[PDB]
Amino acid sequence: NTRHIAFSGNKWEQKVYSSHTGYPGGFRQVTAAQLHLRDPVAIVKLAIYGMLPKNLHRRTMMERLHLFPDEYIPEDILKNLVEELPQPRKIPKRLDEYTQEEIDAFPRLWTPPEDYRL
Amino acid sequence: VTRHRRVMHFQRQKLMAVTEYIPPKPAIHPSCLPSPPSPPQEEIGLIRLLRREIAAVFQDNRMIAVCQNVALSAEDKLLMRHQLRKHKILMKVFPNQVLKPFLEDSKYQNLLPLFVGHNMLLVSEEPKVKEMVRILRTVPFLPLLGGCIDDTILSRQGFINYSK
Amino acid sequence: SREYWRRLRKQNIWRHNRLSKNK
Amino acid sequence: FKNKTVLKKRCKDCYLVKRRGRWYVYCKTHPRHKQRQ
Amino acid sequence: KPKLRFIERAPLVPKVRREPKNLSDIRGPSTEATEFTEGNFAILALGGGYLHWGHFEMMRLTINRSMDPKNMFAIWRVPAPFKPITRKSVDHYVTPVKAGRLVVEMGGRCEFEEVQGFLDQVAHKLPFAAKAVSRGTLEKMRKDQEERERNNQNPWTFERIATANMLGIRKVLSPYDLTHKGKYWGKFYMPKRV
Amino acid sequence: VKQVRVQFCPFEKNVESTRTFLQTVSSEKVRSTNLNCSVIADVREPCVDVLFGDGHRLIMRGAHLTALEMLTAFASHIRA
Amino acid sequence: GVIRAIVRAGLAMPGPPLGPVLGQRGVSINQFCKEFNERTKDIKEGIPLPTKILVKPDRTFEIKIGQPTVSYFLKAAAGIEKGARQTGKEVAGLVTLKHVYEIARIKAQDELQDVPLSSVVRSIIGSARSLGIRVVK
Amino acid sequence: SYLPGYVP
Amino acid sequence: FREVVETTIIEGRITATPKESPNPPNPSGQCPICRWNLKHKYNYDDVLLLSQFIRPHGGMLPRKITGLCQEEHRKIEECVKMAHRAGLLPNHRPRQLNRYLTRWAPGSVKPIYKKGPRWNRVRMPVGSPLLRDNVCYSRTPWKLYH
Amino acid sequence: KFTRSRIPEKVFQASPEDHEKYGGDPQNPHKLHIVTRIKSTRRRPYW
Amino acid sequence: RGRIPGRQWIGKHRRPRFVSLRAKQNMIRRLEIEAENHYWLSM
RNA sequence: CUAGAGUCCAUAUCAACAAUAGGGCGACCUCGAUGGAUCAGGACAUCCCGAUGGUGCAGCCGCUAUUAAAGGU
RNA sequence: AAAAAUUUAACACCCAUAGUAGGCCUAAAAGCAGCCACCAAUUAAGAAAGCGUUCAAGCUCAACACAAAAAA
Ligand code: FES
Ligand SMILES: [Mg+2]
Ligand SMILES: [Mg+2]
Ligand SMILES: [Zn+2]
Repeated sequence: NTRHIAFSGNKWEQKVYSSHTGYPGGFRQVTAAQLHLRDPVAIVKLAIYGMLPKNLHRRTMMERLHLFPDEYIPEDILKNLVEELPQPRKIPKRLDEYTQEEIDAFPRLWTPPEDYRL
Repeated sequence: VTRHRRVMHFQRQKLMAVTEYIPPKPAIHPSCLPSPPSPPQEEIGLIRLLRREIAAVFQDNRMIAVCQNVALSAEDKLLMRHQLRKHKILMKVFPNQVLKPFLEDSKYQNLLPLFVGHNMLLVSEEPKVKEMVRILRTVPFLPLLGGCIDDTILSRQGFINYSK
Repeated sequence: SREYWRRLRKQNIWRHNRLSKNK
Repeated sequence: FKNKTVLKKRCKDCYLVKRRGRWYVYCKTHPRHKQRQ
Repeated sequence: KPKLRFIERAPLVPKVRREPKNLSDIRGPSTEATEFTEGNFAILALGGGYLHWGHFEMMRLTINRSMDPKNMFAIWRVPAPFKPITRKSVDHYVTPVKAGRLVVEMGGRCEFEEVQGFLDQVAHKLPFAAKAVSRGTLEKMRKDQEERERNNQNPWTFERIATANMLGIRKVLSPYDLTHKGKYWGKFYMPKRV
Repeated sequence: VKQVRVQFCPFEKNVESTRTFLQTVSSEKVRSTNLNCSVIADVREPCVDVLFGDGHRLIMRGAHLTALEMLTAFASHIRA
Repeated sequence: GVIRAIVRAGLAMPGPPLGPVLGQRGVSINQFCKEFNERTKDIKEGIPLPTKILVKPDRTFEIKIGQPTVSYFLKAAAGIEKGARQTGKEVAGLVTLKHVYEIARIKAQDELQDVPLSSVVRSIIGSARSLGIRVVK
Repeated sequence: SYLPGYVP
Repeated sequence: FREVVETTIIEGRITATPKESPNPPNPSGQCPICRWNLKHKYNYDDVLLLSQFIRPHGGMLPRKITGLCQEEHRKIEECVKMAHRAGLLPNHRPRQLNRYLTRWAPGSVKPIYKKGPRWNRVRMPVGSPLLRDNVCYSRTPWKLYH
Repeated sequence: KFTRSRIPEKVFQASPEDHEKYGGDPQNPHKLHIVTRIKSTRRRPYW
Repeated sequence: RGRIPGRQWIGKHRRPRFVSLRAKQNMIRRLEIEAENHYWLSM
């Protein structure tokens, strides 16, 4: 589910990823939204690369990293899994997902006027 | 003494940062504390002056009528006063915000619902309803709200029933 | 009295008139 | 439009709004009053 | 005479006699012309600087045009340009100004707001920081600043350290800071600092 | 717009929404546009009636209402 | 419309002061110089008069007239032909209270629909204060 | 039903 | 509340206004939220608190009607628009990247192309500066600029 | 110019607030001192 | 990009420097130590 | 900043006295070997081409502003 | 000893008659070309604070009511 990652704040349209092909006039800068649309797994791949140690081992370490945009995982890869790590950020609950038990548990805070159109 | 802000030494910079002012912080933001009771305001000269002439108008003259001074040009208002002046009718208007207390504590509290927005008070002696309903017959957009015929509260049809 | 406050109101507009000189 | 770091309303009909992360002065009676910071 | 007197460019008779040394006329608080004399509204110098003749003639063309002799008057508080400036090949006189100096004084049968309207416009065009000030705003500003030292919750202040040589910090502090109290730095001055 | 009529008894409550309505529509500032228009006020249940020359009818009972929406609803039907 | 101004009784067709001025208003130039002359001689002529002509689209003239202005009609009673210059210390006219007692009764007809008599005398004396006259007794 | 220090 | 109905006949009816809870823990307060000891104990995640001050279509109630703290009404305004564009209020719609803690509108921010040096580097803000006073259970203060 | 420092005599007055804060008795001053250098002598004046 | 004219730590246009949280924490704890020293030297 | 030009009119355009920002004399390295041709890389503070506001923009021409360096000069 | 902070502009609603173009100077300049005085009708209105007219006309206000950035 690397396609469904979330950025805090406006990092989708503020953060950019600049690369150079080496030819004259070859400087290219694209934003996170453009990169994610073009490549759903590029964001996670680049984030890990910058945090890995900057030595010859980094290339070998990335060979043990596997990314998949959607819930589909290959059968061979899924067959050798051992442990599912917990998600770091707790997913906020939408307003509709709250059940009736907790909605009425939360008390009201104000008295609405009777004759207000709303 | 320079013109380029005279970049500061690191040791001096730390000294200024440590010795920065710290305002005192209350335990409870005063704004969310049961506010102190509001101080009553002194009554101005106008309020006492209007009340005594409001009382004098209310007692000296028999006819007190309720109307609304709808949006009208000054010339039309002036002639409306003139057409009332031909039959010894005098026109007086008072601020409504101050009429509310003067009416509720007296016997005439039944006229509170009439006085909400713009109001016109028609005051005359020896009332004769036939003449000024004719003057309001030629003007379709000026309605008679009500009034009292010698402390007898009546609606518009009550004024009309007295006319004939 | 009534004439005292009418003069007082005349002073207030006089004050506002001066305050709008540099407006 | 004209670039002005400080926006001033040159008539009573100039309405000031924030559009595209930028304060704008818009006018209809006098289109020359339009401003942009 | 409710108008600004003509100010000459260069002293008619050069009187270059200097009372002390140089470069010390911009740093430190002003010692003269600090209170209000025969006036109610003035402009306060929130920092040191030099006043060139163009600034003086600037005072003329922005104050007198927005002036009425009938109900308003103004006069000079800073002296005429007497300190010259040497100019080597790749001249003119200026008035030294310290922080807290009063540049011009105004008054009459008028309120602060009307005088504020044009005074602030002039205030923003001096080389140093300045702002319009009245006989009430100045004392209010001074009392507000004085209140700061009493409600301050910081146990450590500039005077408690510089005078006592707390951290051996007088090595990096000038001897002039025993009186500047850390609120003054070069030609600048920060009222916001305690 | 041909004829507008207002009917209200000021002696009860909830008549203030339509009482202030008169001070806006029954003004020469807006009546000058249609000099031949008709404005009549009779006093008896607050309610106003609006008649159009095309044949459209309008009934606006401002008991549980306010003047601001009454003014806006009047403007919407001007297009018709 | 309303074009309220002052009309000189002696002059009927001033020309440039009145011809081109109301030319854009769309009024009959010759209408003024015929009927106004009859209204000129009903009372003492040679005094300025107000105007009450209302301009209608159908090109009609209805001019009302009451009492003359307050400049000449007051200054003539004090025997002064030119108004004061300083108007604060310079003064050459004197009028008594009895003099005003007949100067305000006629004026209180340009409905000036005020009922009380004090409302008329107070207005002119305030106007008289601006002019260079003295109020005697 | 709620103590003075209650917090929803 | 009162609703208008059009069929020309129009009408207004009153239907089942909600009621305030009868026992506020901290009385003597002129404030809806600053009466339940909730001054610095809510965030953009709390939809239940935020949903009580919004129009059905996603707007905000005026201050004079709710009587909130002047500075807190700003916080409620800022928090609600954060939740609306975070997908937390899907039923209050007007008339695809998932985000959270978004201070500004997504379609009104210019991407940074030449970030500054190590001493003058432009920062991409997260959260809101109005929530500084919110309580923190970690001694590291909120990082409002990433 | 950087010279020696003349510490004001007002600094060394033990107010009653400091007495119970540090636990010292003005009536019975301590007999001896314990001194421990906790800063480098380098980057400091020769005196 | 990001050149500093002259040298980094000396010159008219130096590299700007700011204090940190622990930089303050170290200064106060040193100030408190002398406050103990100031009191014990007064008897 | 709004004195002053622009018939009127600060702000279509121009602009005084001033103020605030940004751009690239010293002897620190080297005393033991400028023009044109050709090829051009880059910035935009845009000469031309493009999109869009204002105008003392009727239309053609113009003036001023915003954005745009893919291409040409 | 030793880790930088910081994100900035909505806003009144309604209303207006009148001694009169207040006098002087001005071709005429009226609340607003300039000057001298600045009262006063009316519930409530400056002998006028701004635009506007050759000058008038026309409008609002006052009054009653309700804090920037750009180079290879
Ligand atoms: S009193 Fe606390 S929210 Fe207003
Ligand atoms: Mg270098
Ligand atoms: Mg460009
Ligand atoms: Zn405009």
